[PDB]
Amino acid sequence: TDVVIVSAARTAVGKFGGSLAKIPAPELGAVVIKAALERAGVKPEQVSEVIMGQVLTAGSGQNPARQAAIKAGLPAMVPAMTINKVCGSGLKAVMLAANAIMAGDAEIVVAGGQENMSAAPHVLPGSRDGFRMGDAKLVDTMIVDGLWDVYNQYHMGITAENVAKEYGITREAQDEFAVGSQNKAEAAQKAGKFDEEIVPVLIPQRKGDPVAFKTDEFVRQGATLDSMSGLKPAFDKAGTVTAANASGLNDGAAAVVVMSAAKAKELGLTPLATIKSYANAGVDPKVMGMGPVPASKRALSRAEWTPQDLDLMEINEAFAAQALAVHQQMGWDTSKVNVNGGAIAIGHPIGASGCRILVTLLHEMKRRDAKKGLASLCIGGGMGVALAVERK
Amino acid sequence: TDVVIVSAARTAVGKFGGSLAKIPAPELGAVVIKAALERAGVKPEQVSEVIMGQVLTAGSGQNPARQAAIKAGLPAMVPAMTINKVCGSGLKAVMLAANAIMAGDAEIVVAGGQENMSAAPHVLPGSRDGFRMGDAKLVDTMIVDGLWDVYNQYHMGITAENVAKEYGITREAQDEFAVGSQNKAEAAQKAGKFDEEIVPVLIPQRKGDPVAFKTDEFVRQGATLDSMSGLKPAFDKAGTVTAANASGLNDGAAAVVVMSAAKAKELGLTPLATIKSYANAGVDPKVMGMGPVPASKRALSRAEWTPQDLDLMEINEAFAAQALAVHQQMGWDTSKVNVNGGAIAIGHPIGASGCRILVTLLHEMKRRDAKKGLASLCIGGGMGVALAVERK
Amino acid sequence: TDVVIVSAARTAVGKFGGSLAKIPAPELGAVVIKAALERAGVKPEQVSEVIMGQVLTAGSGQNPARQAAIKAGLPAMVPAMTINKVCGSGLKAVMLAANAIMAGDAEIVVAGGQENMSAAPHVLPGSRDGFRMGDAKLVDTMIVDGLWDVYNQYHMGITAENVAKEYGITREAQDEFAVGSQNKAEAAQKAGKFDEEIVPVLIPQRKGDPVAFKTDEFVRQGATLDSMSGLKPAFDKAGTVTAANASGLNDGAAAVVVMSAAKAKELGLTPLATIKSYANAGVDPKVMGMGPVPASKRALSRAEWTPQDLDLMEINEAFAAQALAVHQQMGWDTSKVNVNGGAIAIGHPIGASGCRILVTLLHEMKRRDAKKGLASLCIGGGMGVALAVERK
Amino acid sequence: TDVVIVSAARTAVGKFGGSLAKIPAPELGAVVIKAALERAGVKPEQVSEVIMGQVLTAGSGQNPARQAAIKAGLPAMVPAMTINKVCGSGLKAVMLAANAIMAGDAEIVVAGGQENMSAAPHVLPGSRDGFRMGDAKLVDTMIVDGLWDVYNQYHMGITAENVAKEYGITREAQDEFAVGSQNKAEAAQKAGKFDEEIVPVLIPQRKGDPVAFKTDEFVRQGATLDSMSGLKPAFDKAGTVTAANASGLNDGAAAVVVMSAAKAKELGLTPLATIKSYANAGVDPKVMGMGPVPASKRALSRAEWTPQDLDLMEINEAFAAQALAVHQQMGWDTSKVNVNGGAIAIGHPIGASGCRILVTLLHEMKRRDAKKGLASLCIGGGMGVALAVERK
Repeated sequence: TDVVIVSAARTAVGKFGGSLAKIPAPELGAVVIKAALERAGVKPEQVSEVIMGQVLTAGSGQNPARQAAIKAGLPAMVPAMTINKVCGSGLKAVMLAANAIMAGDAEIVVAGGQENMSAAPHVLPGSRDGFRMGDAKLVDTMIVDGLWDVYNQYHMGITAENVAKEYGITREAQDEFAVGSQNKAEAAQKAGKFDEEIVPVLIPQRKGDPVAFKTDEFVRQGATLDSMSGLKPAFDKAGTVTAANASGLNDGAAAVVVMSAAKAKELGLTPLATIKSYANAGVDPKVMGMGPVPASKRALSRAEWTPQDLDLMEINEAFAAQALAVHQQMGWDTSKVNVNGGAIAIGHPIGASGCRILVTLLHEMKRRDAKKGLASLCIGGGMGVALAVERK
Repeated sequence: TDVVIVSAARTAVGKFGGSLAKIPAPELGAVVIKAALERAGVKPEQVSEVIMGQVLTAGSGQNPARQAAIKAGLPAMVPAMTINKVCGSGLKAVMLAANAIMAGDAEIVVAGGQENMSAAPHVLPGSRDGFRMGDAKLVDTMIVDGLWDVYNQYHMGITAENVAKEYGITREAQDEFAVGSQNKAEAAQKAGKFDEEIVPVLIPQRKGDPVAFKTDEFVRQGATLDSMSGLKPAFDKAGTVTAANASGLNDGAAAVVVMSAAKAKELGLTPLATIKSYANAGVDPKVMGMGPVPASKRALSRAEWTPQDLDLMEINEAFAAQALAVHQQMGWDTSKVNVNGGAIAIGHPIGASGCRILVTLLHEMKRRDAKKGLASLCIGGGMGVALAVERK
Repeated sequence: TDVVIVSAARTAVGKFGGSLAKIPAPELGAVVIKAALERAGVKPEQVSEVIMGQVLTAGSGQNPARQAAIKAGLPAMVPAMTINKVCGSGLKAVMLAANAIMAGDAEIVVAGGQENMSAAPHVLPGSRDGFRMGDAKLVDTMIVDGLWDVYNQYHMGITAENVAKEYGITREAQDEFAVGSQNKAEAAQKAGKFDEEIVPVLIPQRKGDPVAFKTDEFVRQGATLDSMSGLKPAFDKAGTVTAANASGLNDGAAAVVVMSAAKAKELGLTPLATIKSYANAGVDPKVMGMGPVPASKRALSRAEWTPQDLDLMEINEAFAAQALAVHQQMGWDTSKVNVNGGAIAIGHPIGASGCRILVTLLHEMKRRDAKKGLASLCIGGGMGVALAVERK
Repeated sequence: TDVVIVSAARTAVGKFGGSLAKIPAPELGAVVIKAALERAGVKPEQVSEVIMGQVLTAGSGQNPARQAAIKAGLPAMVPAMTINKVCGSGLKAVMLAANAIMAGDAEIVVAGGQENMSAAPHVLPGSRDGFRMGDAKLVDTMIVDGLWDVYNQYHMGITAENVAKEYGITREAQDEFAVGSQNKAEAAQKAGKFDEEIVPVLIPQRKGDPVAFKTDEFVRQGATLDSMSGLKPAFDKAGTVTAANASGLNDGAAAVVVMSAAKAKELGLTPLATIKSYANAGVDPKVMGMGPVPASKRALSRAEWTPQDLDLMEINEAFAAQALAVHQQMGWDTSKVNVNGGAIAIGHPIGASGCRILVTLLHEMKRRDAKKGLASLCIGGGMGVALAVERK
């Protein structure tokens, strides 16, 4: 069974504390689910299943993905499920949709991710037992559930330093990479390249009608090497990783509609692309930033493609240090990677990024008529995911 | 190709604040992952993927499934994913495993769930922005994320009252049903029926050795109707649901090892059962308790079986009110259902239950040489999942 | 013994979350203690005791008055004590200083108060027992310790509505009074009338050297009746008290140096004034705002003065509703009251306000050579304090 | 004019988390304020003022002394003020009362202290501004506000180790002192020596009438040297201070009624004693335990008494280490000091201890017909207070 992607939509990515800060992750998920379905020409009642990635769910309520589906106007008859494979979540959702379609378990699946990093709360562990004596800890759920390695008990930013050391990725190289990402996202924005893929979110106002938010507000305009080389290291005073060469903390959602090629044909729909292959992989948690290498190799092996066969790629930029090490290990043409900027510039709403880069990939493939594409992400805890698509 | 279950294991279920209260959920998952693989005779490095359900993840750290996999002895190369379909999680994990094998995405998958309801913490919504003037609320994550309907803003116990009203399930029938569950679990404990299934959890002590926890401590021996019929309703003063005719808040884990029948043959393993079919379904959130009906009907339809074909069933008993309405609607022989007792007696660790009842089902099927089996549960937010198994 | 006041100093009053918000209260106290002594020409070593009012002390550390004394450069041999009589605290400090000198217990006392309302934290009641299930409350210490009536369980602003209703103080009359207060404080600032009394506080900046904070930043310039009539009622939706006709929440400190007439004469110091009399009183908590009526009458009876003998008064403006009711009951000449503006315009750092208005009264008495003055304040929980001063 | 003490009452001292744990400090204060008035034969209406010490007031509500007075049945016309001189507070309250009376500001004053250490909550500093990113600390108010030196940032415990070093107070001398305090308290308990002074507190019961709490429950009966001499140092691993040779964390309240001798004669009342003198003193915070030395010397000089004139003394036992250093420097007869034991055994409710030891002193003086007595305590932050009393 061939699986196709018939539509793709994303929100603009919000700055930390920015335009999307007050909009719960399921509400952002609902925007994209509703829009993806309208773009596909698929009625909500024809949907078999919704699968949404969301990593930060403390106090979010029962099954965020169901909440998104119901807010999108899908009937109660359509079941949904929430998944968490850290940054891989939103791409893993598409893989699960594909597995389900191939197995005959589902016909039409909406798959993506949703995240509001702004709104994540603090948690009080042991609050049931009480605190008999001395000071106690209110823990940042964004950090502990999203950005902290369990096995080594340090920040993701330290894994990035481990990678920069292991693979010889200098500060200067990372900064040059980050300026490239800002510069590409700025040119893409100015050329109108995100216009089609972005679906507006209506932001309620104190007085008057709500206002659409529809622009990637985290992108820096006129970014230069100098504005970066002055910064100090964020995670280790002898380190290379700064706020400027790492992605941000952000808010957003993305979704695609997936179905069998036969279902699309039955419905008269023209696919955007066919799912060619996908894979996951695991690596040591200390170097999680390298997960895309074994995952992309496996996805490419399953597709029967070489890295040279690829026309375009979206490799998520959690840290310039790992993105460079990935490109070094893969050996592919870096001029075809993240051609409209990456997460350093656009932002990184963790559970949504996997699907956000796929949505960006698909829209650029059509614009330049590229045929073979790949999306891949690293994953905290030492994993990678990758997914290959082909256009006729 | 078809998908087989080669082994199955569960912890005993703990009471709220009871023997497992200090063992974090991924540690409980590690116990059953490790035991399932040992029982199957499968080496850690041969596993393709781990899928664990866990609903309450506030401050649990990055990707609880991965945490469980690593704690179990699985090498870094084995990727893992956490899912949340509320009570359906544990069984949906097995279904996702099956889709993956049938799609050729994975060969050997460990699937199940884990939950520690005792250790679920409070969180502080809005802590990020601050509380400029006025009091602030700590919210209980166990209630909000585990037991509270989003759409209707009430407890799961009110959905159970809605179902009792709609289907005419009386207080006396609920109590009689609850007593039956207790008395069956009692008989099973006395007869050693859980001895094979259960994997001990070693509980550290102030001093001395660790103590092995290996009995379902929630079970009430000597239960009688007179012990139940005087209780006051728990959720609505004019209602029918009590703490004696509903399950509890509980801790535990369960897992199975799933692979293709071809892979099992290559490895010389004899499966416990073949996965015959499975299905999800959505219903109104108000009557979420009824999810097993259209899920089990769809699973049966896919198996080409009638309800009368079944030899044994496990249907989760979140509330006697819903379990009884399910049996009323399915028409099946209730002397074949939950023969060793159900959740009312054993307990209900929410993310684990789905796989726990599967473990119990498989082990009893072997003892009775039952050929056709079905497990199903209801899901907060208005869903069901059902999975059918067949033994030669 | 005659007790004389030899010097007097205060900070500018900061806005809520404003220029002082990050300067803890004992550091604000240390500024005014140090400066009062310098203005008096009294060395730190000669001080017998420091008495500082501070109301909100949650997590402030041991004995905030001692912390002020030490940060001001006083030697460890100078003992100190903190007190709390809500808004009366900073004036009550002076009264206790006077009692001590009269009794022979002390020779030189620095008295006043200090308060940082911006920095008051939230508290977690019952944090040692834990919260077995459901929501728990983080309580605002500023509201509960500073602004909430214990006996009636409602805000101080409700006591102000009670007073407005009992004495027939209209919204329009409160708004006219508020305009008066803003306009007098504005005139006084433009005329340099606070120049002598205010001591600078140095505020650290992200760039460059500290900048002196030295102006009453809460004062609304150009206020008219129209700027008041647009606010809505702040505490009772059907009431008359708004943010604009009530004092604000503020930060600041004030202190005076007190000693016997003989001691001043021996030291060659010319006093600012002699303490004539003082008094406290108690009223029903429901109408605490009327506290200054029985306190002022008692202080006047002990002075052998009538209200018409006064040349100048400072009657703290907690709420226009109560300040008007007090003027109505005393029948004194309102043109002689708060001639440089009141707390509605300048702000109300609760534990410092009593000494703040005293410092303001003294400097204005000196400027126009008024001979008889009175300071009085109402106190949460149903009290008043008053203190009379006489200049040669 | 001279000032007399006409009555004295205390609660029994509660152990941490024991009998008084649920009774808020002002309810404890109310018990002793009411009883001290009934003992004195003074009508509540005739009281000029209430002064209560209370150190831990986070979330206690507006002006805990006023709350005590109101719960004691005193009318709204009687004003009240709360003070904080750490452990000095309850005796300093009596000193302020004496100052008031001598200055003619008051006629009749109820003075003492109240503390519930058990119920002291955790605070969340910075809660108003929020926690943009990162973990936040819940601070224990009992430690920070009660037990931690501000200047040196360490426990009162370390100040005791400083004292032991400076004055050569060994671990063996500390433990002997502690066993002596325990044994004397036990003897006094058995002999009925606290029966008159103690007022019962009614503890509400889950069913039935309340149960009186009337005994000093922290006192260890059958205490022996072997029970202390194997304990590990509590604060410094090369130190001498243990949990057995320091006081505990305790709950209770104490109050006396103070008036002029003239007022007492007019009312026909026989005083317990005359206040002979009092004094405060400041020392370096590092050795705050030595406070009673300069304070008791100054009080004795003001009385024109020598240490050898004293018939009985109560010197608060915060730590054996400082109590022994005080005895060494004063030169007095230790057989006349804490004759019924001290705080090591009875306990140390910080804000109430100062008046607690005074109440104890006065009752024992009457039984022995002692003529000259002194009460003194050390104060965190480097202070001492002392008060001398004489009987005809």
